[PDB]
Amino acid sequence: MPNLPGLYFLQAYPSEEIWRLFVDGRFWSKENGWRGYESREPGCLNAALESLCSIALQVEKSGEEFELSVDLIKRIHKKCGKKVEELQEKNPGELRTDEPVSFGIPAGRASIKGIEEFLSLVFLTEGGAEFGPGKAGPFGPRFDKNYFKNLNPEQIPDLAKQIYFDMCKYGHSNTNHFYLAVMKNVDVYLEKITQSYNKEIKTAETLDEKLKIIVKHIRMYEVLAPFRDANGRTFVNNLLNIPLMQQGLPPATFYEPNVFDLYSAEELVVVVKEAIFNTVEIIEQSKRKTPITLYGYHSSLEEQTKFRDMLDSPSYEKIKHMDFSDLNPEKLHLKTQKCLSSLNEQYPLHRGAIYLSDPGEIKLLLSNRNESQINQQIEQGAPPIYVGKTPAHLAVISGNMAMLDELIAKKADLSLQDYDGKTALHYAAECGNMQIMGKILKVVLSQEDAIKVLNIKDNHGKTAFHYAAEFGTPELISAL
Amino acid sequence: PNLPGLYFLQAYPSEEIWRLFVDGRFWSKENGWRGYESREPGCLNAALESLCSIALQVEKSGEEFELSVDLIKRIHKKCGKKVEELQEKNPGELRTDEPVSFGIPAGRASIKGIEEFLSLVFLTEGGAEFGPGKAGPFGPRFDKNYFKNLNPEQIPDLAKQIYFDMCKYGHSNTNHFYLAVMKNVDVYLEKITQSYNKEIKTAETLDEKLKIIVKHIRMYEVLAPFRDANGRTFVNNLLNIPLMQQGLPPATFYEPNVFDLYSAEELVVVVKEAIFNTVEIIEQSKRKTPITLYGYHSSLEEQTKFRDMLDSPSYEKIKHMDFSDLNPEKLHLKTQKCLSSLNEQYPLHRGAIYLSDPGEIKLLLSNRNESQINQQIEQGAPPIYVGKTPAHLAVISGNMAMLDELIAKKADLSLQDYDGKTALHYAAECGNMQIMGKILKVVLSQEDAIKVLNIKDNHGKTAFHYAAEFGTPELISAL
Ligand SMILES: C[N+](C)(C)CCOP(=O)([O-])OP(=O)(O)OC[C@H]1O[C@@H](n2ccc(N)nc2=O)[C@H](O)[C@@H]1O
Ligand SMILES: C[N+](C)(C)CCOP(=O)([O-])OP(=O)(O)OC[C@H]1O[C@@H](n2ccc(N)nc2=O)[C@H](O)[C@@H]1O
Repeated sequence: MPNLPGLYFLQAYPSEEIWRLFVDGRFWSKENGWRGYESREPGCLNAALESLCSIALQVEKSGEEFELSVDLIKRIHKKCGKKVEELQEKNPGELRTDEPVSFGIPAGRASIKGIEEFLSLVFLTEGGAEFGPGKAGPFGPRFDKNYFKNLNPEQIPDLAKQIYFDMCKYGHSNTNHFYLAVMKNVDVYLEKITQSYNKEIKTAETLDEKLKIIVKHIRMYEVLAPFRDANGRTFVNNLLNIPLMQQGLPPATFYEPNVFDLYSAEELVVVVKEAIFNTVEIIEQSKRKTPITLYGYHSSLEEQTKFRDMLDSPSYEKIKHMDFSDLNPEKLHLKTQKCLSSLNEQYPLHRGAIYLSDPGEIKLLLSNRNESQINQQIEQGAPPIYVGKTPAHLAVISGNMAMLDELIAKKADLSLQDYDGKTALHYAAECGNMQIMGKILKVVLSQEDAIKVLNIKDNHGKTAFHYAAEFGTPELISAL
Repeated sequence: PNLPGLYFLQAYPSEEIWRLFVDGRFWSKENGWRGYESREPGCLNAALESLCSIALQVEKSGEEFELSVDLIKRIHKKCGKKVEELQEKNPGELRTDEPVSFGIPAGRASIKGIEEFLSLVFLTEGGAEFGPGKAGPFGPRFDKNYFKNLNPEQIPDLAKQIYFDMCKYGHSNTNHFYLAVMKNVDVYLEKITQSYNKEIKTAETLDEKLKIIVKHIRMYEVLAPFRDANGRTFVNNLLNIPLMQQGLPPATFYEPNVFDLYSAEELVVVVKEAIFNTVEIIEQSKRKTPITLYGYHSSLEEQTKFRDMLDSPSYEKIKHMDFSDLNPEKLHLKTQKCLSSLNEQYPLHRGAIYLSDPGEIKLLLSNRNESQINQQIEQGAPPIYVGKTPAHLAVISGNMAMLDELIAKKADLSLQDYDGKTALHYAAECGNMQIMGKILKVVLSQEDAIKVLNIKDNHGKTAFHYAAEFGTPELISAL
């Protein structure tokens, strides 16, 4: 009986696409896939892949059934810091004590049920964690209000609606709300979360119950930030993928993994399922030898060879040359297909705009859909990509020609601004897509308020053409 | 050495060798050489083999290089090898009574070009046809044939009229047709060969030799001796040999299809401008600088596809050839002096094509007036310049630094070239988001924004029709 039956998918994951497990999908189009990610912290991608593979290999080899331990978490973090200069500074492998860890949270990484769960965390009140509106200051956040100071728990539901509304008022992608983590008993809290996980997992019978326990605890580990940095990589890109692979599910390819603080466990199950679905889509697209185009990104032969030359992960090679003969791929595939089915009947057009490429399937999806349905903007709680976006915004960010063509035919309002004040045009300019932009402009110029639509300003007071004029520009002090 | 210029053929980077045959005008829109190869599979490999095999032949023979019909016939056989499109019309064999006709647009013509053309006695004598008309079931349907009862005294004014008429139809549109000679092509081919060999020994200077070279390559093109492959044979192959005999590099053309209706003097400039392209490709490659000429940036995929496609044993022989008893500095100094003529003609336009340094650009545009910055080059200049502003050219070339400077000097971005295209139309066609966004910001900061965006070219297309058409395949495909 295998320990991590899901390792099948880690091997099935194409070598030249392996970086997708660590690099947020949100970066792909704008940062040459993984290039922007590796450049901020050279070495990280090799370190993160080695961490995931070496530890997966540790648990698959042991006779004991997999149980969470702080030593394991500590090893994961040490492994994520190897060769990384940016992470050597804050000592990897060792825990935080009284060192402060603070960060800002925008509306786009939050939900009302998320904020309710967050304020309801007794270890946040007990540990003296801070949360509320303010500004970034000289020595950390300058809080106007701290919601954990004299928090009446009865008030939590209405306060969560107010905190969310306040966060939106500032801007979906703007940071007004700050979080200062616990500076006492982090070692006790890390052990208590570990204890809770190990105890609760044996309680869950269904796969969907196990997923809620898994995310519920990964969230508590993220919210408690036990290390100075590499908290995300350690818990969501590493730790999380092991119990997923223990259930025989693939690892998670995230668009925006930075939602484990202010999203609810139920909403995180969906976020994780969507991310498991991206691994399935990459693997299937690679099997059928179809160029992978997820999240509007088309890799170049130059990007692929550079990554292949940069790849150095001995434990990943061990997994790639590993035997899976006494493992049924069909049953494994059928289990994840059934697990993922929940994602099917939810925002059909939006998911269509992200995943659907066949014009016949697209034409059928958009048949008998009304004006409110085709112009629908998903509300708070759905995975971050959907929030405030129309099928048209999503079709533009995905490079979905066939969906955009169909939406134009169904007469979708291309002037609708998302929660960042951006139109389909703003995104076309940012992505650098000439065809999508030309297609929208033809529509815009065939209407009366053309000049008004072209001059629509987003949250940053920028026009689609400010973004177009800024497209491709380097991040270097260079003459040419 | 027989061909000192072979030095540059070797100095030409292997993965860029296709640039000698593929018109620069195609590069941006057709993935460099990809569109060219796909029209006649095998053709670039043949063209290269023809040029190298015959250059290697003349260098190896102790006799001084002299043009012969056998050589020309050999070039043509070589250009058709493994090429199915060229096998149909028998390579190496000369035309007799088989018709050869094509249309000529204003953009490939000049007044001095048309004057020289009508003045060609072998065109009148051989019964060649030229004038306005339409394409018909069995060839062009002529409304007028200028070679029928041509009074030579009328030629200068007729050339102005033919040109004006050609413009009236549209710069890139074909209204004027040419039906070549169908009698004594073999005599004319020999007479042109005889004339060349005799005239070349008469020219003392390099500039005199260049006029004799083009004058004859033009007559060979105008007489179309073969049914097919006349361009490759004469301008991409034949022409490069006497250039390499003078110690000059071979010619990298933007538009080589100007050897019918351009004058010999105007063709010297076209050829010099093409020789200068080879010099820029080589120098950029030497400095490990990515080559960006004519708005095209090759992808690693395009380079490796061409590297896997390349097969020319004579080219390899040239690449592994010795040039120790050849002074590269003297060779380089001779071409620099030869190309110096090109320096003070349309400074801003050339700047827009070649210049990339912002300091050089800023200096070039200093003390330049409104008429100078918005200047559209008239008929006679190499085809790329005709009717274009420095701004059109900056956009076609992907020259960000020049476009940035032109916007600062307040260049009119609404000016239409002779095809009815604005700087915006070209930005949409090239697919450049940054250039387009930059122009749109300027357009939207003016009153007639909506008018400028709705400017229709000759094809009745808007800049945005081209943007919407950008990247679209040439295949019956759903996805
Ligand atoms: C941002 N948080 C605080 C909400 C969660 C992450 O906690 P952290 O900052 O302690 O850790 P981390 O470095 O693992 O963060 C992971 C996230 O940082 C970003 N990241 C990480 C590494 C890197 N080379 N470049 C990046 O941009 C990505 O958005 C990634 O998803
Ligand atoms: C077109 N003319 C008649 C004005 C010039 C001579 O043309 P031709 O048909 O005798 O011969 P040719 O095939 O050698 O012409 C060369 C020109 O044809 C075009 N060409 C040729 C081969 C190819 N695979 N693709 C092309 O686009 C290019 O414009 C090239 O520069």
